[PDB]
Amino acid sequence: ATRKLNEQGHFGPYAVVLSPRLYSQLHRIYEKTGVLEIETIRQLASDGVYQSNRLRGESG
Amino acid sequence: PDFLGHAENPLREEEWARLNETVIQVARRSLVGRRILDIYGPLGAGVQTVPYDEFQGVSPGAVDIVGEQETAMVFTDARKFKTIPIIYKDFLLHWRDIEAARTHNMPLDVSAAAGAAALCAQQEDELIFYGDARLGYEGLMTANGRLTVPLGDWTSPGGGFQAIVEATRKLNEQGHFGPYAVVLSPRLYSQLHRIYEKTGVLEIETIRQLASDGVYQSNRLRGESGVVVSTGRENMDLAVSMDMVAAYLGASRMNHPFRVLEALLLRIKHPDAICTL
Amino acid sequence: AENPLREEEWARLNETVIQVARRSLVGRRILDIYGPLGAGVQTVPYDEFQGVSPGAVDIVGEQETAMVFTDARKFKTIPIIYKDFLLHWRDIEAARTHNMPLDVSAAAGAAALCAQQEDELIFYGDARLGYEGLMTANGRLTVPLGDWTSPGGGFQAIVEATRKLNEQGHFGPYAVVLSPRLYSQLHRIYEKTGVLEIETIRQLASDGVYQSNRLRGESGVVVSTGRENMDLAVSMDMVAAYLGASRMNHPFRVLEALLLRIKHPDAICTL
Repeated sequence: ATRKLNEQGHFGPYAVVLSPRLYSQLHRIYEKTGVLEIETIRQLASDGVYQSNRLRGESG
Repeated sequence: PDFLGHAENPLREEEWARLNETVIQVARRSLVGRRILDIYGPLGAGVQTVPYDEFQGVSPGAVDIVGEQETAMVFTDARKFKTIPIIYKDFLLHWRDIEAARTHNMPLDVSAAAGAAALCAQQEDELIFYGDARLGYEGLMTANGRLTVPLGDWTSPGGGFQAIVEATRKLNEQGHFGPYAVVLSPRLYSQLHRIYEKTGVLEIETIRQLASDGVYQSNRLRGESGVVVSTGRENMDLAVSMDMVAAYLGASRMNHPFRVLEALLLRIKHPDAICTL
Repeated sequence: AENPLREEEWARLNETVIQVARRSLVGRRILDIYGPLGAGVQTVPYDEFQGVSPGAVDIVGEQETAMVFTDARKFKTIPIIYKDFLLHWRDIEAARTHNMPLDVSAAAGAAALCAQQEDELIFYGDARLGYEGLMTANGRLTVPLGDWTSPGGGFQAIVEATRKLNEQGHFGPYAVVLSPRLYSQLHRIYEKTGVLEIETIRQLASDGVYQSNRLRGESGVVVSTGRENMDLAVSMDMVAAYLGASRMNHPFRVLEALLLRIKHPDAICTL
C-alpha cells in the first residue's frame, strides 16, 4: 500500500485504520526477534495505527 | 468510673480513622464488579428508591439536510422503580483488647474488620453477578436476553479466542458495539492464561487487545462460565446510596460488635450488552 | 563490672549490626510488622480463621447472621533469638591508641547467624517448641510444583497457585519466595518472544519474586502481601547488649524478639 501511494507521487506520514478483528489478531508478536508486528507497522506508518469497530470484518 | 457500661462509641478518633481506612482499602482490593461497571454518584443515606428504565431500543440516529427524523425513544407504560438493599457483617471485638490498647500493649487489632469487610464485598459481588429471587432482582448471568453462545472448545491449545470472537459478533449483531469488558471464572481464567496460542504469545494479551477494557477474574462466578459486556453508561449502571463504612450496632454481653454497610443496586438499563455461555 | 565502650564505638557496633540485618532479612520485605511493642510484652493475641459466614444477607432492614470473630481465642509466647560473641580488652586498648578500626567482625558474624536463625524460624516453625511454619502450616493449599526443567515451567505452577488462592476468595497483590536453585535456574529466558520467565512471573505477582537460601532444594511459596492476613509481631529490633565483663574479656549478645502470627492461613501454596 505504501509503495502504491508513493508510486502515485503522494507520500508523507501515513496513518492506518484497521477493523477490530485484525487490529487484535494482528498481534502476531513474532516478526522475527522481539517486536510486535503491530509495533513495526506503527513504526512504518509513524502516525498511529488505530482501530474502529464500525468497519467490516476484513477491511482496513 | 471506668470502661463498664453501655455507653456510646468506645473507639477514640484515630481508632475510628484506622477502622475506616481498613474497610475502604480491603473493599478496593476485593471489588471486581465496581471496575467493569461505573457508578451513579453517592445519593446519600435517605434515597431508598431509584428509577429503573424500561428496556432496549432499536432506534438509531439519523442525518438529514433539515432535521425532521423526530428520533423518538420513549418509555412505554411504566417505570417500575426498585429499592436499594443493604449488606453487612460483624465485628466482635473484645473489651479487654480495647482496654489493653490504652495503658498497655497497644497495636489495636482490627483483623476481624478486614475479614468482615472482605465477606461483605464478596456478597455484594455475588449480588451483582447473581440476583436473589427473594428480592426479585436481576443478575448478569441470569437476566433476560443474555444472547447465549456456546463455548465447547476450551482445553485445546488455542480454542478460546473464537468464543469471545463469536460473542463480540453476536453483540454487534444487535447494533450494540463499543469498548467490551470480559469477566471470567477462576479456573477458566487460568486455563485461558496458558502457553502461547501457537500463533504468537499468551492468549490473554490478544483477548485484552480485542476487549479494550481488560479481562477480569471473579472467584464468585460459577465453575465454567463468563461474560462480556459493553462498559459504557446508557447501558448499565451501579446506583450507590452509601459506600462501605463501619458503624456501631450496640453493646453485646460486654463486647462491642460493629457492622459494615454499603447500599448498592445494579441497573441493566439495556439488557442487550450482556453475553454469557 | 563496668561499661566498656564510649559513644562512637557503640554507634559503630550498632550500625554494623543494623546493616547486616537489613541486608540479610528477606522476611521483612514480604511481611509488614506490628509496631514495636517494647521489651515488656511477651504474649500476643492470635488468629481468626474459617469464619464461614456469607454475610450477604442483602435485605432491607437487616437479618441476624453470625458475626466474625476469633475461632478460638488463645495466646502465644514471643520467643527470643540471640547470638553471643566476645571482645578482648587489649584489642579495645589497641584500637584506642595504635590503630583505630576497632575490628567488629565478630559482631557481623553474630548478626548474620541471628538473621539466618530468624529467617529459618519464619519459614519453619520450631517443632520442639511448637509453632506455625510457612511450609508446615495447617491448611496450606498444596499445589504440585513438579514437571519443571521444561519450557513452560514455573508459570504453569504459579497460575495454578493463583487460581487456588482466588478460588478460596483470597486475592490481591501476591508475592513469591523461591529456593535459590529455582530462582537462578528459572531464568529460562525464552518464554516465547523476548522476556525473562522470572520477569513475567514478577509481572503476574506484582510484589516481587524473592529468593531465600534458607529454603530447601525444590520448594517455594506464594502469599498475599497485605496485613490482616499475615503479621510479624516484633518486641524489639535486632540490637546488641552487654553481658557484663568476665575475666576482663567483654562478652556481648545481639538480641531479636519476633513472632509471626498467620491470621488467615488461606494465602499459602507449597509443593
